[PDB]
Amino acid sequence: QSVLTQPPSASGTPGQRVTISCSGSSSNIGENSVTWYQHLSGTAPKLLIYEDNSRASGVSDRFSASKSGTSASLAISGLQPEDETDYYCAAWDDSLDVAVFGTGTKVTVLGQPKANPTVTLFPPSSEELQANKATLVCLISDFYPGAVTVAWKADGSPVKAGVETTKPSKQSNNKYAASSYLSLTPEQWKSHRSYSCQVTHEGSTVEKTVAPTECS
Amino acid sequence: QSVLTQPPSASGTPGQRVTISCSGSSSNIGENSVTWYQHLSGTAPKLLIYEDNSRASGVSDRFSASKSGTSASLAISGLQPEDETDYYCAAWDDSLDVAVFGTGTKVTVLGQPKANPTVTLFPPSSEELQANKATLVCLISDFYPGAVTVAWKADGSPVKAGVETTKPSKQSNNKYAASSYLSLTPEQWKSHRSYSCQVTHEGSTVEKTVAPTECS
Repeated sequence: QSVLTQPPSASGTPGQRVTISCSGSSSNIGENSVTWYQHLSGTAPKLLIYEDNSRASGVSDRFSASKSGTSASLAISGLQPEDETDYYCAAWDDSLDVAVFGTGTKVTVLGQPKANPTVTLFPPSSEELQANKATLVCLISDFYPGAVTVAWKADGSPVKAGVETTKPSKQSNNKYAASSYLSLTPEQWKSHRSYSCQVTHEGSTVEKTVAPTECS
Repeated sequence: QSVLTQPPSASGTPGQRVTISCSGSSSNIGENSVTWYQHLSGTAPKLLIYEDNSRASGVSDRFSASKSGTSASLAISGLQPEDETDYYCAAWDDSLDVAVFGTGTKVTVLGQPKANPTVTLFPPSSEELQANKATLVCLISDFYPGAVTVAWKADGSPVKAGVETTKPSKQSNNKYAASSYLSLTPEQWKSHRSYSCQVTHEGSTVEKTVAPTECS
């Protein structure tokens, strides 16, 4: 669907001042009031910032928001461990006239050298194609902090549906690891010219492409 | 949070029928339309119904809604195991002059069936080897419950060194997915006859095998 864009991750060293930005449009962010939440897995969308600029209750003087055009930003001014959570922004869309959401940002209290993903994409193998099935995999490893955004395109038009993306987990090296896969029909696969995976990580945006090649 | 009053939980079993309630005031539910969202801990809410009764694109017929008077009801007919998430109502508020959000309701699918994992083993891509590098991926998807035990074997013995295994995460269908990889020299790769990935899901075990190359 069409959402409000936010980086996968934002972060810095303790005490440091970080800020999660969030971009929308003409019809939402820049016409309505951005609301900001703190989420984390285990029922808790705790509202943080209402009416753009205003702080909820039990809301640390540490947080404050803004709003330029079609953009808004939440800056946590004094990074504490208690901050590493998911942050979400939301605005009303008078065009769709439904509440439009941010894709979330994870703030990590950066305890180690930032590292970018090593994106390795794989096409379906033969004894899989031989089995009438074709699955692609975007191994994503050696990265920190542990939050990435993955998109898949099939001929340049991006595939939304069928993509499954693991949740990063600290490897043996302390660095993170994730995989995202797409399940196709051997026809569905040999019915495109190229298949690309696209991981974005704090600033870096790698991307791999693939295309069918074997006794076709 | 707390504003558009929803039952805090609802329980079912695959195939029942559940109805999430949604209670307002005249200035919101009474007067504007109700919108419903589905939330998957760590995703970003996806629109489920709009204009009180209409389905966003790609929403099952299992879902229907109604604005009773000042309250609205979302109903899951033939309840499924991927229906297990949080649900939210929303409405514009005439006086407050803002969008009011529901307190949330989380469904539970009482006893999902056991599902044994799909193992897909993958050999180094030509193009990963085209740069002297070989990684092996055992993808292990659509399994339930979530615990697995992966094991590598290079020529029937436990090539257990250079292997990272993800911690299982719950996908879009409330069925897990995990994936493990083996990283070896393009030599070390070709240095074997068979490389097998082994998965023990609940006393069961499927082992998949891969041999260095073939097919023109």
